[PDB]
Amino acid sequence: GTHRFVQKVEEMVQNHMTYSLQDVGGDANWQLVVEEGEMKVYRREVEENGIVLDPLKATHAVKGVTGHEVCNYFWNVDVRNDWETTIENFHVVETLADNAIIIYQTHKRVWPASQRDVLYLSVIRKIPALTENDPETWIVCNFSVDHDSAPLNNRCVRAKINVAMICQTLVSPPEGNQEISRDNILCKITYVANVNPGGWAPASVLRAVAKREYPKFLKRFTSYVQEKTAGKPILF
Ligand SMILES: CCCCCCCCCCCCCCC(=O)N[C@@H](CO)C[C@@H](O)c1ccccc1
Repeated sequence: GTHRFVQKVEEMVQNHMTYSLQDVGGDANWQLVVEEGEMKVYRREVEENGIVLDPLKATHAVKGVTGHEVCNYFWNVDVRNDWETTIENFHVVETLADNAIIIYQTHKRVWPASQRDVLYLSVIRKIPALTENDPETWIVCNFSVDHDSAPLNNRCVRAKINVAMICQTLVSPPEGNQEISRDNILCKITYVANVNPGGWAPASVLRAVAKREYPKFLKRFTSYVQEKTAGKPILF
């Protein structure tokens, strides 16, 4: 694209493709904090200046949906209020391109602390596969940016985020005369969130809230995509 954030977008996407896809199950810096079905949520305990920064990584596998579909739903602001439960208000600050926008939103007070807001560029991209034997990758990157129309608030502490939802479709076509159905596709998801709360709060509580809220979102959101796509032609 030609918008002013193209280089930053490419950098963020590249960093996610190399660092975020790395296997974390046998990485002792990480702890498996939540497991349920195909869902696993891991976190790395990190603080700077007493502020909790814990990188979060979740993996999931969702039957019957494609990575394109999952990423479309996650990115599309027109369905945001259908699945998101942690937001108070949001609006689009600017539209940069057909696949890239800047969003301002305030969050419900889930932490024992002041309300947080956030101002982020949200971009959906396809990373082509090197071979037809591999899956294409779809990724939505949400990362903080500044904008003149959304300066610091008087009432809210400005959090900073670097989040990616990265998805690949696996297909297992049926053995004979049948056409591929949704019974034959599975979406592998890696979701990474690095959130800087923008000020101090008790780590024990922030960690409990993350352990509760991320798996709640992932189940609700993935269920939503399953419901909304059920019975429709497959969007690879
Ligand atoms: C950033 C403000 C922090 C206040 C909220 C505390 C963390 C609560 C856990 C929320 C988990 C659900 C995340 C769904 C999620 O990814 N939400 C999208 C769409 O609203 C924006 C996003 O990429 C984001 C991620 C993490 C935190 C905030 C926003």
